[PDB]
Amino acid sequence: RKTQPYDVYDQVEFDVPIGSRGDCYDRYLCRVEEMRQSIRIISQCLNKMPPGEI
Amino acid sequence: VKQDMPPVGGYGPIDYKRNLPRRGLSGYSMFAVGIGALLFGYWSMMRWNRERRRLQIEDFEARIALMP
Repeated sequence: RKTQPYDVYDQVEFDVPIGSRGDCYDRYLCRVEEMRQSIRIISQCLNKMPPGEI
Repeated sequence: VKQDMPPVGGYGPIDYKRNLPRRGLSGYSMFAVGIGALLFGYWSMMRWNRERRRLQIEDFEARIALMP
């Protein structure tokens, strides 16, 4: 999503979490903060929605 | 006319962050109240077992004076 935006992902703004060790505790916590960023993307997507065309 | 479902004039912000109240009387004070309640129980235990030894001596006097 950050490297090759294949869609309108470029016009929305977020920040992806990164794990610090290989410990799956970090992996779990990365999943949780990706969920919270998913809520941010949904918030901006409801903010800037165009009524264009199906 | 156009009658899609538009976002109606912009939407309010949605909370998007962790929030931990983190209270609970940190280890100093609660460590203190634990040792204090423990000491309270100790002192009551001391007083009650002394009274109990008094009663046990009275029952010993009963078995002594009964025996012959």
